Amino acid sequence: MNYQPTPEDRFTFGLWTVGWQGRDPFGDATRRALDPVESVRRLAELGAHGVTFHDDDLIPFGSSDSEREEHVKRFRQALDDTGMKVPMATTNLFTHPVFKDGGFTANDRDVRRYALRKTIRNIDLAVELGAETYVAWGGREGAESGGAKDVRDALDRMKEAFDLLGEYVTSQGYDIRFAIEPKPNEPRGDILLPTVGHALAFIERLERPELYGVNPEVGHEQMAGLNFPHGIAQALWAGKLFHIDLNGQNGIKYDQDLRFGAGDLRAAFWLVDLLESAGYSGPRHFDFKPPRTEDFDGVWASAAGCMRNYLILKERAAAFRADPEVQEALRASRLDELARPTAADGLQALLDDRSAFEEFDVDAAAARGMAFERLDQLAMDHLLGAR
Amino acid sequence: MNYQPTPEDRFTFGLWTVGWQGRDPFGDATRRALDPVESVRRLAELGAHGVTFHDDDLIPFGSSDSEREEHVKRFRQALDDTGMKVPMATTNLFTHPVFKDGGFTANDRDVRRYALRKTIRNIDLAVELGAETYVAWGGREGAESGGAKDVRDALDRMKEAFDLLGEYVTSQGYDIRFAIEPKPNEPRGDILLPTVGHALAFIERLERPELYGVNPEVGHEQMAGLNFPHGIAQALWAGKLFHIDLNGQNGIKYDQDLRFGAGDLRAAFWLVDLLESAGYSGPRHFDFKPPRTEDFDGVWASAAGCMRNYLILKERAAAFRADPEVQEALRASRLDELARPTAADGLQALLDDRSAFEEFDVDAAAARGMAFERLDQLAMDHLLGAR
Amino acid sequence: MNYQPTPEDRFTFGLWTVGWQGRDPFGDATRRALDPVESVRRLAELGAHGVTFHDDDLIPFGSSDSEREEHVKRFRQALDDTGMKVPMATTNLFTHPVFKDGGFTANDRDVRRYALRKTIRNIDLAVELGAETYVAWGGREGAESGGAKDVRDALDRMKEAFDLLGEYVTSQGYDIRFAIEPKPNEPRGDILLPTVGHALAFIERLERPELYGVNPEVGHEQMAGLNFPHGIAQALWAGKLFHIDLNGQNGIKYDQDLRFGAGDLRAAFWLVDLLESAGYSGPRHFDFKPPRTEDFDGVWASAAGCMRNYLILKERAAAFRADPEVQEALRASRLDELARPTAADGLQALLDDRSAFEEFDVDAAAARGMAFERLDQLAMDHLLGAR
Amino acid sequence: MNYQPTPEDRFTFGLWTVGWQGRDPFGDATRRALDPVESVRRLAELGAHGVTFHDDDLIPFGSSDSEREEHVKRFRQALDDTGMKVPMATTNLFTHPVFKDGGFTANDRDVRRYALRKTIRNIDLAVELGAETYVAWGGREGAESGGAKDVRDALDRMKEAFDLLGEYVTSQGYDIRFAIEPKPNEPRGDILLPTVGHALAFIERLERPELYGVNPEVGHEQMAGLNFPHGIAQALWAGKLFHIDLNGQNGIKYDQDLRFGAGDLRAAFWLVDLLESAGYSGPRHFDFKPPRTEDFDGVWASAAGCMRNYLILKERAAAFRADPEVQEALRASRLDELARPTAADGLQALLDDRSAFEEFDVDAAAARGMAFERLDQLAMDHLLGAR
Ligand SMILES: OC[C@H]1O[C@H](O)[C@H](O)[C@@H](O)[C@@H]1O
Ligand SMILES: OC[C@H]1O[C@H](O)[C@H](O)[C@@H](O)[C@@H]1O
Ligand SMILES: OC[C@H]1O[C@H](O)[C@H](O)[C@@H](O)[C@@H]1O
Ligand SMILES: OC[C@H]1O[C@H](O)[C@H](O)[C@@H](O)[C@@H]1O
Ligand SMILES: [Mg+2]
Ligand SMILES: [Mg+2]
Ligand SMILES: [Mg+2]
Ligand SMILES: [Mg+2]
Ligand SMILES: [Mn+2]
Ligand SMILES: [Mn+2]
Ligand SMILES: [Mn+2]
Ligand SMILES: [Mn+2]
Repeated sequence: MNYQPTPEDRFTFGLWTVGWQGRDPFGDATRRALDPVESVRRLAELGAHGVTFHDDDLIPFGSSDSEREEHVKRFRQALDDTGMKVPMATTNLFTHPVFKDGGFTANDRDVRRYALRKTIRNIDLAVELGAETYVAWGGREGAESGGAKDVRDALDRMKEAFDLLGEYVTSQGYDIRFAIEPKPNEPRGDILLPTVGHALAFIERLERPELYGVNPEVGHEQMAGLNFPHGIAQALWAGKLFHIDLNGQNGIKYDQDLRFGAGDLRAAFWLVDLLESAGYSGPRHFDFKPPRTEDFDGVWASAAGCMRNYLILKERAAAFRADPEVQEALRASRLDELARPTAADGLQALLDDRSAFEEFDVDAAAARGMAFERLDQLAMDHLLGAR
Repeated sequence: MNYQPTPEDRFTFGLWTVGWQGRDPFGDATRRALDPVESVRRLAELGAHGVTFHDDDLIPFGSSDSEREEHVKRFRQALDDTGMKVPMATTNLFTHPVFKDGGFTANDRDVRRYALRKTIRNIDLAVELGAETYVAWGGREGAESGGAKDVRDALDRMKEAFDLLGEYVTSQGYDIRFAIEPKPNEPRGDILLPTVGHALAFIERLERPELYGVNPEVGHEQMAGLNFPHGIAQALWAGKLFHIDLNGQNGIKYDQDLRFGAGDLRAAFWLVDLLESAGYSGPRHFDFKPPRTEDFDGVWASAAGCMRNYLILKERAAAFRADPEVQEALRASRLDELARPTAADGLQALLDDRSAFEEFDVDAAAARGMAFERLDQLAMDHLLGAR
Repeated sequence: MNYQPTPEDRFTFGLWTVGWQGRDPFGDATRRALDPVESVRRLAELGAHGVTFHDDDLIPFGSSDSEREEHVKRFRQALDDTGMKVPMATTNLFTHPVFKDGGFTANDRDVRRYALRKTIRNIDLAVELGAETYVAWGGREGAESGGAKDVRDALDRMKEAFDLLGEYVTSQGYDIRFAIEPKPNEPRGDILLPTVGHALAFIERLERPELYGVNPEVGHEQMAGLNFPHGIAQALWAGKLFHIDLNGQNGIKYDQDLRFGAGDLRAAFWLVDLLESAGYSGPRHFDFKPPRTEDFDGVWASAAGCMRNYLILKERAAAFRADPEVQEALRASRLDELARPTAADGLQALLDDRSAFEEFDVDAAAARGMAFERLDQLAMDHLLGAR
Repeated sequence: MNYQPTPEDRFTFGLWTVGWQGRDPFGDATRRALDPVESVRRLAELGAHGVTFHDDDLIPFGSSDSEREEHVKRFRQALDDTGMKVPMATTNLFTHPVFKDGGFTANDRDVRRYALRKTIRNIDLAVELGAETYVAWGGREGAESGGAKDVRDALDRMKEAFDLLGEYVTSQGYDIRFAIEPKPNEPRGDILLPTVGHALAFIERLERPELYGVNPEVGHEQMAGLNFPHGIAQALWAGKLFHIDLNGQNGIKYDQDLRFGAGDLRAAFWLVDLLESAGYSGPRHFDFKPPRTEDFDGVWASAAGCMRNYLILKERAAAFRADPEVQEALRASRLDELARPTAADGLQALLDDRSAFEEFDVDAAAARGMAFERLDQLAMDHLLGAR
């Protein structure tokens, strides 16, 4: 009890998350498939704001136009019945065997064209359902061997695909934006644009860079041992955090997709502190898998746990930042000096400033403790409710 | 014998590499310090093209102007005696205790100003010695705890420092360029700009982005489990491979700095294949540590091994690419199709192309094997000399 | 050409390896299922010595006695037709949803009993087919959360299961032995007995420890960042290398199961050097997955590559050890002294030996270089055929 | 405030922890050396129970007998002044250059003998100071290359060294026991006995195995991506947890030695839950490094944080286990069934039990959810104080 989510909290879930049947590389499904209608209803009951989908989550692959219409009709009626939104959608360019060597960067040109047409079709549908963000996860773009993919060529093809997608949404007058979801590996041995940084750098070479941002996932950066709050900070600094995927992950191993808050709890705390202090206004989207040990009821407890954990961490981070003792510790550690310009007086003033070099007392500066440990223990006490 | 390096091969070494005394976090030095003069002479004898330096490698910290002049004079005479060049230099912003919380992103503003003045001083010296590249390795820019560094503020300070450095070299009319050397961690718990991608993305927000590239290191990207040849390919694609650091590393652990070729041998092969096929013309710089088990003679055998291993891999990669059977396998795997534009016919033609979607035979495409394993075994046979 | 395997080389393959249809967590199958008969025939044609199986690879789960008999009959006729052997078999205690919380350590007692009965049934079949080793891979024994499994209780249950299995084979007079296959994670978040060491230690608490050894897999120890040749050496030292699984893996990430020789090539070289120099006489078993990009022909090229790579590395390691220059380098590095007893003169002689402490010249010893780098470059030259 | 440690809590610290001057591989010291006397006094003031030492922490290397006596005399007076104990001691076989290739497993035989004599000398001193445990950390036992160390030979030498040490303490009638501290890597590329499992397995081949246990360190098992509470559980199961090193670590990277509670907070919670529920009665020893950003006051805040975090986690784990709602959830997840014997009725009864196989309803069992997520969210709510 307490920490009750409401749609105002902007919590969203992929249809593929609570709908995961439990198939893993070594195991058959442990749960029956879910009707997306029932997922929308169960999530709304938990306080979710909305759901997201792959084209093939909502409309089974190979569906006829008649079936397509009826699937969308039922989905639309579930959103109307609940008030749930659809802020984001994405294309499945990874499940069908045809994408075994990739979608946009498949060596076979005809597969690349098919991947683009499959995406364009779903962009139209996502706009009709109100999505503001279209996510691209190039899970099959990569290689297990060095000769199989010329990466420069593949980046050329990747740029062509995203440029074409940008040309398309511009030509329809759509307001939707694109977000690249990086992942370093799995299912490919190495995946192109493996981290937030690589995706941010890639975007700066696109024809219309303002149309594209990142959709970073907690577990994906942690799969490379990276600091996810640091990556988010650089995404925010670049103005490119269009969307975020929240979940949990225990270090460098297979993609776990634990519920948010599990995995690296302290990193979750610093992430929530950053998102709230930066004023991130996008969806708080959970891309997690209820473990296959769970039954139907365990699925919903897992989804509820994601939201609850976000709300607990939100309260603790806010109490941390509002605490006068923390505010004094932050001054003691010179976080206020970190926010001041190094040299607003300009280069020439810096060059003539004898206190910056010729008369800098390097030993007195070096002897100044940063007091980071007392600050960090204050953060821990706040996280744990032990103040 | 065979595989004999010559200065034409552009092999360079940091003074700090063969000069490493063997101090590690758990151990005292195992070798005496080297005079940079003797290192220049011993490396030239091995076939090196040149050496690189930290300011504090060449001139001991705190040196007087008179001592500074004599240190440079002796170094200059060693280069003249040997023909060795100095293509690159860098600032030590990590050893002195004053940098314990960083150089350019230290929370203390006066340390940030000192770090800039220390760098500017060394840029002048590096230009005098002929360096074309100035490397920045922010090894102390980062944190061990989440409250200690606001990363957005720190990126603001990092951008200010690099912009100021760019303003300086512009104001002197220097031709030297900057290269960011990323590293994900160590000595800080997490280091800012942790990978090639993060550095590439950062550079695109600098005031004069054309002045800045990356100096990626084999072991640093492998410390995050990333594919180093992939990262190099994205750097080349962006036109930003200004410099490279070659060494070896066994996966995700402390920074090993093994001689090049040790560590991930196959990744070294694919790296050399990429550098040569892309026509990389910069220095082949080794940033390695002769293990502290080695004596003075073991240092030079280790340095010789770096160059020899590059030359062996260069021969094998070239034989791989020139092999008609490999060239046929590459066509079989459709690497030629990967290099063709996905949709040179334009968006509207793609949208009307029924063979791209409505009449695409997705099952026939999916059943087409990529033949990647036969290609990879050809690469292995070439690497091993087992054709 | 060259490096042609023959059954004398003892190369074996799981039915599940070349038979893998390509289903991964993000993808549908890319190849049709194989009849085990055709796999036996295709592998024999490649020079394999034999095949191994899970109960459910050879007899589909839930088969009737009549179907069971006919499946075995056809399999037996394929072995007779080819000369192939079945040196090892194992139980599938991981695919069926009933094992979602484990087999022998499932929290539900009735599942643990079922797992034992399922294994006992297959031990009888494996003995009939001539298997000398029965492998246990507890892929589902573990947890994603800390409260879900009391590990001490689970080790009690694991010991009970293995003791019962040992009591069973003793009671039938079977000569078959058990081998634990460790894996640190995946499909569980953490797996019990995660490494060779943990399995070796566990075995020493079993009732009849001599009946049990390890079946270490290259990729599984590398998934924990461990040195696989080191782990094999400790298994050999303990006398417990009953079986081995050969494949490739690129560091710490999901279980890749690349063909042997791919992944960490140098670790493969040192492994083959150790297995041959120790005189390992068991099967050279490949537990690999032909990547799902491959078609049927790519499967067999991948299997052929496993064997070829073993044979190349075998030749190079042997040339390394037989080289008089290497033999001299090994003396220079004091590998001969490593093999001599530290104190065959006994404790009291060591205590009175003033040359061991009071008069030990610690600086002269410390100044002695180990010459490890020249030795390692000799190993690299031999591996690469660059002598 | 609250969570105040007392010596009854058995909190101990190495002299090398709070005494760490801040030298890392890239940096000079940031703090002056501490007199062990002042460390004993400052730790006692914080509520510590005792301190531990390397021979060379307490007596500078190469000290004369007169200096040795005076160093011990002053240390003894600090313990008498404070009431602090010395429960454990260890030998520095890693700092001096003579150990660059190892101590007990150095290739040079004379170094191995010296290492044994250096240890034996310190065992006498540790017994005089009251130590119950003597720790061996073979940080230099290992290799950076495959030819440099024959691991079977090295394990022979390691067994000889530990057997000799066991013969020595037996011959003096000492009650002290040995504890192996595993570490997977750093400072060597790979370290022998890399994990708790490998050390446990090694001990079972020693002549007097009952004399030897493990001293596992949180960060060392996490450096291999392993679950530390799982490793502790297997150590407890084997009856070998003689000592423990508590600290924090962020995943797979260099050895961080963060204060306990930092790093993987949830793993710390499950560790404390296990230690308390198993009734571990040994020292709660912190092997951590106050980050080199800290001054003298930051050192003591860091040490205080270790103890405080243990006490908070102890309270929360106890509240978790005592909660009737948690106790009901544990029954719902069948943790009570995990603790029951699988087959106390014996093998033959299991073989005839048709409910264990022929009539086992495998689908009804598989459909039973484990309810692990609701249990884990209860654990999270308890950890966070959000019940
Ligand atoms: O395409 C978007 C989604 O695709 C798959 O579900 C991936 O597992 C997930 O990481 C991503 O958010
Ligand atoms: O500053 C440049 C150099 O600094 C240090 O030597 C780092 O260890 C190295 O990675 C880098 O190349
Ligand atoms: O049960 C034995 C086998 O089971 C599965 O195939 C595992 O993937 C493999 O690692 C193991 O060898
Ligand atoms: O020798 C025992 C101690 O040695 C060193 O201090 C190691 O860093 C530490 O892990 C260990 O506890
Ligand atoms: Mg995602
Ligand atoms: Mg470098
Ligand atoms: Mg296996
Ligand atoms: Mg320790
Ligand atoms: Mn994921
Ligand atoms: Mn490095
Ligand atoms: Mn595997
Ligand atoms: Mn440590």
